[PDB]
This record gives sequence, C-alpha cells and structure tokens, in this order.
Amino acid sequence: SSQAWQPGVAMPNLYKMQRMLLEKCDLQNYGDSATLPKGIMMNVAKYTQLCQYLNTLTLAVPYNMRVIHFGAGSDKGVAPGTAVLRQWLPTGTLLVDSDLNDFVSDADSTLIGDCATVHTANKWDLIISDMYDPKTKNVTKENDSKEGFFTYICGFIQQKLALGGSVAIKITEHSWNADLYKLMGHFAWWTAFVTNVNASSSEAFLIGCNYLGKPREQIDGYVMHANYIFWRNTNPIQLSSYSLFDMSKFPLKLRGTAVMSLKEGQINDMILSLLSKGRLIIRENNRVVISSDVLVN
Amino acid sequence: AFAVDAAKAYKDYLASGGQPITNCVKMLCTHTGTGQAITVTPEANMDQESFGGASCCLYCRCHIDHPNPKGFCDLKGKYVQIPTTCANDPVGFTLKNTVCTVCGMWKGYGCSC
Ligand SMILES: Nc1ncnc2c1ncn2[C@@H]1O[C@H](C[C@@H](N)CC[C@H](N)C(=O)O)[C@@H](O)[C@H]1O
Ligand SMILES: [Zn+2]
Ligand SMILES: [Zn+2]
Repeated sequence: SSQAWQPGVAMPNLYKMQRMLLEKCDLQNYGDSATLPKGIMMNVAKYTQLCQYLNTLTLAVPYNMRVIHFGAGSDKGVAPGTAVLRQWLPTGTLLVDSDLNDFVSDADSTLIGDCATVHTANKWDLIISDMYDPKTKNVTKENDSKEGFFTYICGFIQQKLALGGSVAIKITEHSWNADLYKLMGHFAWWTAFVTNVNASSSEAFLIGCNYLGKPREQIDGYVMHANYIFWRNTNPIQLSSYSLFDMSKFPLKLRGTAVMSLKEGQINDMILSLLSKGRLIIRENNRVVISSDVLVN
Repeated sequence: AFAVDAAKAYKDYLASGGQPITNCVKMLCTHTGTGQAITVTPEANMDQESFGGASCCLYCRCHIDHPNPKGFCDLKGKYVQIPTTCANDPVGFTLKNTVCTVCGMWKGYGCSC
C-alpha cells in the first residue's frame, strides 16, 4: 500500500472507462478509523488532504483569487474546512463561504441559508462544496440521482465558474447527481478523490480541473457513479494519516495566472489549450458582490 | 449605561470550575513558525498550536458584539498561536493575555522586550 503516504487516492482512469451497473457500496475497511494527530478534527484532516491533492493539479491561481465554499458550517458552529482553505490559499484570496445553518467563520464573508438563495454578481476561480444531507443514505430504496443543492451546484458551475476554474464537490454512495458527473466532462480533467483519513467512507470529492465551458467528453452520470462505486468496492483503501505530518509544502503556489475578459466568440483553440493547462482564467475583475435571498412572511 | 461583560462572565465561569469552550479549530502546521501571537497563516513554533482565529474569539463564539466601537474582530480571518500548555482553553487564553505591539509575541509567552 504505497498509497498510504499520499494524501488520498484518485479514481484510476481505467475505472472511468467502464460501463458498470450500480451496486450497493460495501467497503472492506468500513468502520476502521485512521488515528488522527492529537487534537486534530476529522474535517481539518480531510480538507488538508483534499488541498494536498489539489496541490498536484494544474489549478489556475491568479492574483486576487476568488474561492467560494458551500456547506462550510458544522454541527459545532465553526468552519474547520474554511480555516484549512484560508491556510492553503494565498494571502489576499477572497474567500466566501455559506451554509444552511449559522456558524462562525474565518471567511471574508459568510451567507447563511439554503444554497439556492445565494447569488453572486461575479464568477469564481475555485468552488468547494461539502454540502451533505444525511437523510439521503437510505438503504431500503433505490439509489437514484439526487436533486436538491446538487441542482443549484450544477447551475452555479455553468453560470458563475470562470473558464479555467476548478471545483471539488463532495459526494457519497447516496449523495450524488448524474448531471454533476456529466459536467465533469466540461473540464480539461476530472476525477473522484478519496482522502486517506476518510477511506472507510464512500465519500469522495468530484474534482473538475480547468473549466472549458463546453463538453469535451460525453459522460453518462449514472454509469459513471456506478463505475465509482465499483472502484471503491474492489479497491480497499488503507486508512492513513501520514500525509498530515508534513505541511512544509502545503500552501498553494501563487502562480499569478493571467485573467482575461473574453466573449465566447473569442475562445479559440489556443485559448482553450491555455485553459486546459491551468495558464489562463477568463472572467471579469470587477468588485465581488454577493447576496442571500430572504423570503418574507 | 448597561452593557453585558462577557469577558468577566467567562473568567468567573472558569474560576467556578467550568468546562472551557471547546471545538476551537486546531490547524496542522510545521511547528517551526515565528511563534507570533496572531498571524495571517499558522505560525506555531515547537511550543505552540495554531488555531483558526474566529473559533477562539469569545465574541464570535457566543454571538455577541465585539467590545469596541468598531465591532472589529482581530482574530477572525487570522490564526492565533496558543502555548501548548494552555491549548485546552484557547478562548480563555486569548481573552486573558495581550500581544506586544512591537514584536508581536504574547506578553509573558514569548515576548522578550
Ligand atoms: N441545501 C443546502 N444548502 C446549504 N447547505 C446545505 C444544504 N444541505 C446541506 N447543507 C449543509 O451541509 C453541511 C454538511 C456538513 N457535514 C459539512 C461539514 C463542514 N464542512 C465542516 O468543515 O465540518 C451542513 O452544515 C449543512 O448545513
Ligand atoms: Zn471575534
Ligand atoms: Zn515584545
């Protein structure tokens, strides 16, 4: 298990290319738990390993980077993942987080309420979502593609993610959406990443790297989720906290990636290739304005 | 004239043998940092833990106004270094101690001025 020294395990390409049928997820290491460093919360370690893995991708990192983090609140009233994101992102990065329930955050701004009520004027360089509804894990009904916040997320990605931007959306066996898998085909690259501290869970982060705004690959979401479940079912991942102990190279390298304003007619193949290599972001650079719809009654 | 004194309330609660506020967000770090009190990224040294600022500010945690005219919070969005000996009560530590405005270390916990 040389994967034990990595921050996690990504879905191997060959498993992406299968055409499996959806099965129940039965993890061999179910119930096992990695031994976390003294006093470290599970979610701090999880976000840390997610960020360590993202460090290995071709993320666009412009000056004045824009990152939005959905599902940032916890049952403790704080935002561990947001703290890890702020630690990881370059100083001066605009970080906005949100959650259905109130919480205390280190983000530049926090919106409370259902994801569907959140609107932003600008586009974003990085979208993180840990939104999860535990009522989805029902083993007595068919495991079908879920709507709810997933719907929103999809829309958001297509409307408010800058070309060349990236996303990490949390899913599980039962918390998933076919259209999100399909959207993964609109990035230069994609994967499903399982952190090593949470390998005993069906949880994964659907990572889309370098948004292209159009499908470069046609992905059937139902088949792709079945493929992910098959991978997890046949590849036990050894729980490991090793990667947590070396933070010397943790910070996201500031790359000063160029930011251009462009009309869709101008996105030629040279521009698309620059997008696919993490060397270009396409969006405006006006002020960042956000709001949460309030229903009155 | 009336104002709630949450600082004194928490101090008295501690003296009364009360459970210190929990779930302050401890960060993973090298522990070879500058050791300064409040920083833009975790700066804990060999003798410190670094916590997310907001999670160790009594006013943020209890949902009350910050004790100054601006309502400004000097911990939110930053990282606070706590001596490992006191990391069981980061809120109480930040509340009871002061940062040296010249070197940036905790007075009596790293400040050699
Ligand atoms: N429709 C929704 N809109 C916004 N947030 C949601 C929605 N559904 C579920 N959530 C949130 O998703 C979160 C799931 C949490 N386990 C996230 C943990 C948190 N990220 C942490 O760092 O500990 C909850 O706090 C919910 O408030
Ligand atoms: Zn505060
Ligand atoms: Zn001093």
